[PDB]
Amino acid sequence: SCIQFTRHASDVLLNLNRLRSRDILTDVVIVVSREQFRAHKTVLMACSGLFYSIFTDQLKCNLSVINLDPEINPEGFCILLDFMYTSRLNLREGNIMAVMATAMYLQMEHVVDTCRKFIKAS
Amino acid sequence: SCIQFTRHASDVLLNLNRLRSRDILTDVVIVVSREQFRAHKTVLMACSGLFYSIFTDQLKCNLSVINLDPEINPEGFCILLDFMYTSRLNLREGNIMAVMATAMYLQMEHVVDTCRKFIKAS
Amino acid sequence: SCIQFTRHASDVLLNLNRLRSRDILTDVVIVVSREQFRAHKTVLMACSGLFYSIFTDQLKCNLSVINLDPEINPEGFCILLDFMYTSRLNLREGNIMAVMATAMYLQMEHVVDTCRKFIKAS
Amino acid sequence: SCIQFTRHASDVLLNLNRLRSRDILTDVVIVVSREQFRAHKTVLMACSGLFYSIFTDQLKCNLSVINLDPEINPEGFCILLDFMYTSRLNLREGNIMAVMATAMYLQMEHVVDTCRKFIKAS
Amino acid sequence: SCIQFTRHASDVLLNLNRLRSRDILTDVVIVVSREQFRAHKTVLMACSGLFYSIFTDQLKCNLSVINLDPEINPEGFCILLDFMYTSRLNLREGNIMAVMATAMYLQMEHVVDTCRKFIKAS
Amino acid sequence: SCIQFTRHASDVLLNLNRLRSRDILTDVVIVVSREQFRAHKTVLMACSGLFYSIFTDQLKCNLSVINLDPEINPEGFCILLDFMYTSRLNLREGNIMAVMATAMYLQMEHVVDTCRKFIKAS
Amino acid sequence: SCIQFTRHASDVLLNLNRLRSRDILTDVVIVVSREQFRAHKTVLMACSGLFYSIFTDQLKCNLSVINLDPEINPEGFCILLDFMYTSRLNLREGNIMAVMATAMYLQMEHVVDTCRKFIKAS
Amino acid sequence: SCIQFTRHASDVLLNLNRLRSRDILTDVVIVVSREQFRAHKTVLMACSGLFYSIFTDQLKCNLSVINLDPEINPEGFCILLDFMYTSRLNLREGNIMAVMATAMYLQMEHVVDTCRKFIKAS
Ligand SMILES: CNC(=O)COc1cc2cc(Nc3nc(N4C[C@H](C)C[C@H](C)C4)ncc3Cl)ccc2n(C)c1=O
Ligand SMILES: CNC(=O)COc1cc2cc(Nc3nc(N4C[C@H](C)C[C@H](C)C4)ncc3Cl)ccc2n(C)c1=O
Ligand SMILES: CNC(=O)COc1cc2cc(Nc3nc(N4C[C@H](C)C[C@H](C)C4)ncc3Cl)ccc2n(C)c1=O
Ligand SMILES: CNC(=O)COc1cc2cc(Nc3nc(N4C[C@H](C)C[C@H](C)C4)ncc3Cl)ccc2n(C)c1=O
Ligand SMILES: CNC(=O)COc1cc2cc(Nc3nc(N4C[C@H](C)C[C@H](C)C4)ncc3Cl)ccc2n(C)c1=O
Ligand SMILES: CNC(=O)COc1cc2cc(Nc3nc(N4C[C@H](C)C[C@H](C)C4)ncc3Cl)ccc2n(C)c1=O
Ligand SMILES: CNC(=O)COc1cc2cc(Nc3nc(N4C[C@H](C)C[C@H](C)C4)ncc3Cl)ccc2n(C)c1=O
Ligand SMILES: CNC(=O)COc1cc2cc(Nc3nc(N4C[C@H](C)C[C@H](C)C4)ncc3Cl)ccc2n(C)c1=O
Repeated sequence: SCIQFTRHASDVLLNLNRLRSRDILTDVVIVVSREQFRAHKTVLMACSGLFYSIFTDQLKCNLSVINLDPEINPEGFCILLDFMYTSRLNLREGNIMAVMATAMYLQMEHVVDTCRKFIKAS
Repeated sequence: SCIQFTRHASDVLLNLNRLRSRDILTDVVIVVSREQFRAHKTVLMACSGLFYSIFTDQLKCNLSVINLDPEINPEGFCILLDFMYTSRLNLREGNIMAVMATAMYLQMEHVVDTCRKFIKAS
Repeated sequence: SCIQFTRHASDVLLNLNRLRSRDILTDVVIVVSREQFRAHKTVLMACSGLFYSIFTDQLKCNLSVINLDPEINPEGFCILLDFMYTSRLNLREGNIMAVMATAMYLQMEHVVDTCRKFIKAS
Repeated sequence: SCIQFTRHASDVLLNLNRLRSRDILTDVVIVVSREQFRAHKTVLMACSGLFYSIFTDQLKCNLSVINLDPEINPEGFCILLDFMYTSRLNLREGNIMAVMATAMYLQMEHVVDTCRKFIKAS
Repeated sequence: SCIQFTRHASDVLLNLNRLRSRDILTDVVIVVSREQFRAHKTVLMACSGLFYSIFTDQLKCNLSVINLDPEINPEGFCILLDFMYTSRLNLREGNIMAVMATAMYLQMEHVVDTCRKFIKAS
Repeated sequence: SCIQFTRHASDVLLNLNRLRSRDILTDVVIVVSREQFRAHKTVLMACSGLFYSIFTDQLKCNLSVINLDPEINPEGFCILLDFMYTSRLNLREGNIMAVMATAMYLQMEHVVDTCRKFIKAS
Repeated sequence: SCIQFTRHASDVLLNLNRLRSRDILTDVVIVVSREQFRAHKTVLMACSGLFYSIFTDQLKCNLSVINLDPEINPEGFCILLDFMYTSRLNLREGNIMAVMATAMYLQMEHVVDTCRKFIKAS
Repeated sequence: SCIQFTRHASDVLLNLNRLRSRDILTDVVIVVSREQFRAHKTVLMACSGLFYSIFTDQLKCNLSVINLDPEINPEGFCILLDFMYTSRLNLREGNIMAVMATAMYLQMEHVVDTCRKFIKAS
């Protein structure tokens, strides 16, 4: 029928991370407490339900700056943003809770499920 | 060390295709002869060298409409655009040449290589 | 007698999906909770009994907007809409139930039967 | 990965033929010489390049009546219309030429190729 | 003596199906539950004993609309109507019973006999 | 796939001939010189191009009486009418010419072709 | 001495069938259950012993309507009536018994003998 | 398919001759000069074109007495009437001309043709 490229998706994500690192076409600024994170809206929606709900709304599509609640832990967010573009989650006993709570706020069900298995195994 | 998500990249690409189908955050219009194709700039760069060279240039970053040469075969382009978001390439004896030529124009080396293996095996 | 084209139907469905992706002649908008899905009435009737019962009625034939119950899970619907145009069903343990319930609401007996075999085998 | 439905496409085409027979959602009238044929625009585009080129144009999308050249043989057209919805082509020595010429006008490359093999074998 | 045309009857039936598809001289409307089916009275009598008994009666000859019992399964009827004009019966495990029961109601002894052999072999 | 009934079409034609013999639902009177022939419009169209062209016209659909040119030989017409309902053509050296000429007038190409082969072999 | 016409009798029977089909000089109506059959008294006597015994009687000669017992199967009678005028008997496993019984009632010894050989060979 | 009775037609004609000899159901009187001949209308039409043209007319159907022109030779007529019921023509040099002329008047083309071959061979 057709031909399946097993590593295509990983190559795409890698190139997207390269563009993000170089600030190419990063159309949104995420403000967490005092920190700023530039990212691509499409990747945020693809990996986050909260960002999906926000950017799906035509009233918040064109929003250049997204101000999250100051309560969200920056370490939970930046670890998760790196994971979103790399698929590698830096989960350790010192940040597991901040990450789990942030994944809950960002509606990353599979991430929360893995934080649940993490403290279940540890 | 860390945990590898084998199917994360495919889930990301699938959600990106869902956004494209729903016209969510599609910031560019590709004009091929008389046809129009809305897509995401980041995915185009991630999968195409030509689009990478174009959108890497700060002069052509913010271009909302990209007019390709009218010589480019639309079937080669739309099959390739679907493959870019799905990783499945609809290559058949009736379109192999249009696809190979378009992949050459779009600088999709692995696609051209597979078109080479296709007619080599057929 | 005559000549059977084994791959004709798949080529037809593929071209129909290409038109849907390009919003060509999509005459209906399906409203699920807050999401909108544009599709072709004929394909919906061809693959769904509920849509068949609706569009068969001359009172609901010309309805441009179909508002489904807000209870229907969007993931069940969009996975099923893609399957309707592609014949490929993305059934995984995380969405099997939403899909089974939606196929029941949409009256997709063979889909419900396959969801039954899925959890029977898993 | 996923589950392939080998007979789904045939069931879809069969239901589409059932709707056409019952005049359900047939949005176009094809006028060939003195004869009228009601069909679905999406199926016509899916199986015909000429109808694809016509209905792809936004100026001819909403055309309810398509007047073909009076030179087109009705037997070539109706045999082909039935084949489009059934995948069964009624090709016999008495109509092969009218069908081949009509498939050429309708841009049905695989049909013309089969008419070529027909007189090549007969 | 004379000359036998082996394929004449099939050509006649095919042309009759073409007229039915084009609604030419279809003088009767069959109402099954909420569905309507236009057909030719002569073909119905030729293939059905029930319709023979009905249309043989001079009181029900000129009846333009025939209302069958709402209990008759539409899939059994439409599959059988297509078979009546095509000689091809779409009998599968999912509809065998509806077809057998409808053939019994329509008095299609050979069809019922084949439904008997179907479940006997399956 | 499905089941082919090799003798269904012959059984249908036989029952149609039985109805014609019993004057059941014969909706048209064919006037040839001084003779009258009652037949079914659908069978006439199915077997004759002239009757197809006539009854296809909505102006001549509902015509209860069809007056043919008085020049048409009645033996050519009645032999052909019997053949139309029986598939058996009574072609002999004494009537071959009247039949060939009538088949030409009625546009029965295969009949004319067989009259051509008849005098070619005799 | 004289000249024997081998095919005269068949030509006579054929013309008699043509008159019967056109209702010319058919002086009797045979009522079988709810069905009516118009035929010629002379042919009935020539081929049937029962009709011979009836029409030989001067009391039943001029009877315009002959009411047979409602028990006689119409398929046995009409197949036999066609055979009487055509010499071709449509004997199949589905009607052999109705025909044999009717030939017995009509006193068609050679027909009953052939029904005996039929089930003897089958 | 079916079974052909080679001698059925001769047995029918023989029984018809037996009825004529016994004056059973002879519904017409043919008056030739001073002679009277009782026969069956159906046999006359079956073997004679003149009688066919006469009895086909509804005005002359029910005529109990048919007065032929007094010029018609009785020997030509009675020889022909016997031949009509027996298929044996008593043609001898002393009556050939009266028979040929009568067959011409009665429109018995094959009889006239045989009278032509008779004097051609003698
Ligand atoms: C390891 N990965 C994870 O943990 C991510 O899991 C999740 C991902 C996720 C993605 C999105 N983004 C989109 N969602 C849709 N759709 C709406 C979905 C509810 C159903 C689907 C049919 C369409 N379309 C387009 C985007 Cl970009 C929305 C919500 C999401 N939620 C709630 C998740 O739990
Ligand atoms: C099955 N897949 C294929 O066939 C695709 O193969 C190809 C993909 C491809 C991707 C891009 N896109 C980006 N390229 C970079 N970089 C510049 C590259 C030359 C080297 C890399 C280090 C950075 N950054 C960011 C994007 Cl989005 C550019 C050119 C490409 N060419 C030439 C390919 O042949
Ligand atoms: C993998 N595929 C599946 O699971 C789909 O299975 C089903 C498909 C399905 C399709 C339709 N659509 C039409 N149905 C008719 N007819 C009415 C049918 C009940 C019988 C048929 C004779 C005509 N006509 C025209 C359309 Cl477009 C209606 C109901 C359906 N139901 C209930 C299914 O369960
Ligand atoms: C047995 N089957 C055959 O013989 C049919 O073969 C053919 C089918 C055919 C179908 C269409 N219809 C569509 N075509 C596109 N695309 C444009 C194509 C040139 C390339 C493709 C990528 C998109 N999109 C959507 C529809 Cl509905 C257009 C032209 C076609 N031509 C030229 C064929 O020769
Ligand atoms: C694959 N085909 C099947 O399964 C169809 O089998 C059957 C066909 C069928 C046809 C008709 N239609 C006519 N029947 C007569 N006659 C009355 C018959 C009982 C006997 C016959 C001599 C005349 N005349 C004119 C028509 Cl149009 C009536 C009843 C029938 N029954 C009961 C069947 O079982
Ligand atoms: C042994 N048989 C023969 O010799 C009969 O051959 C012929 C049969 C014949 C039948 C019809 N009747 C119909 N014709 C159509 N169509 C229009 C046709 C030209 C093409 C077809 C696609 C639709 N539809 C519905 C009827 Cl009822 C019209 C013309 C015909 N001509 C010209 C023949 O030469
Ligand atoms: C294939 N053909 C068969 O199966 C038909 O076989 C039969 C034909 C048959 C015909 C008639 N009809 C006439 N019978 C006489 N005669 C009285 C006969 C008993 C003897 C004969 C000398 C005169 N005269 C005038 C007519 Cl129209 C009477 C009875 C018949 N019986 C009993 C048959 O079994
Ligand atoms: C050895 N035999 C001969 O020589 C007899 O040949 C002839 C027999 C003959 C029979 C009849 N009788 C019928 N003719 C028709 N039809 C009208 C015919 C012209 C054509 C036919 C289709 C129907 N129907 C019903 C009867 Cl009973 C009429 C005219 C005939 N002519 C002109 C003959 O030359």
